[PDB]
Amino acid sequence: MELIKGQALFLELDKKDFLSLKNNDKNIPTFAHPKNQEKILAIFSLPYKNPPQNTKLIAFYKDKKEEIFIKTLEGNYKSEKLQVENKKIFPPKTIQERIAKELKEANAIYSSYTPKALFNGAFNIPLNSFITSDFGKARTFNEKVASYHSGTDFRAATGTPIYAANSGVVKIAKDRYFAGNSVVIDHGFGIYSQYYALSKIDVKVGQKIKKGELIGLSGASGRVSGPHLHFGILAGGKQVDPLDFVSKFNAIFQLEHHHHHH
Ligand SMILES: [Zn+2]
Repeated sequence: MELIKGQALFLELDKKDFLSLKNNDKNIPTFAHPKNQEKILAIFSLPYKNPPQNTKLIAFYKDKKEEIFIKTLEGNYKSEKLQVENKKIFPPKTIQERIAKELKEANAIYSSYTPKALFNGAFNIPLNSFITSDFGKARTFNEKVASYHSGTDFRAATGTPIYAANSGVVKIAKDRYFAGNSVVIDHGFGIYSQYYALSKIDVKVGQKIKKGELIGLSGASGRVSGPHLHFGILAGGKQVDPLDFVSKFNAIFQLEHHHHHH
C-alpha cells in the first residue's frame, strides 16, 4: 500500500488467531472494526519529517505471519525554500528549560495508551469556520524539510467559542511554550486532538468532555499571523494531517455512538 508522509491510515486485519502487530520490534495496538466482526483495525502514521522510504509491518498469528508493505509518498504539500538554512535558534536558558520540561510531559502523555473508545461516533469540526492555513506547509533548506505546520488553522475572531471535536478525557489544559494556552484531549486508541493559541481555557486536566462541549475561547490576537484556532491531531504516535485523519476516522466510526460510563 501507499501513504503520504504526515498522514495516518487505518490498516485492516483478520481477527481470528491474531496475536500482535509489529514494526521492527515496536508493537502497534489493535482495536475492533465496528462494522465487520471478523476484522480488527490499527492506526499507522508516517512522520512528516525524514520518514522512511518504505515500511514493512508484520502481523503475527498463531501459526503464520502476514507482511504489510507501505510505500511512503511525498504528497503535494505546499513548500518554500528557506533561504537562511541556519535554522538553529538559541532560546534563553530559562526558555530552553521550560520547553524541555513540557516536551518530557507531552511525550509521556501521548504514550499512555487508552485501550478503549472514549469518542462518540464521528469527529465534528471544533468550530464552524474555515481553514486559513492548512497542515503540512513546509520550509525546506537545500531539499530536506526543516520545518512544517503540524496542525491546521481556522479563522476565528479573538474570543470565538471552541468545542471538543469528539468526546474524551482532557490531558493538557495550560499555558505551554509555542502552543500558548492549550487543550489536549485523549479520545482513546492513541488518538489525541489539540487546541492551541487559546485566549481562555474552560476545562481542567482529567475532566470528561463531551463532543461539542465548550473547551475554551479562541485567541492568538498577537501571533505572527493574527487570531485563529490551531487544531491538531496526534495518532499513531505522530502529528498527522487532521482533516485527512478526521475524514478517514469518520468513514469507519460515524455510525457508532458512546456516552461516558466511567
Ligand atoms: Zn497553526
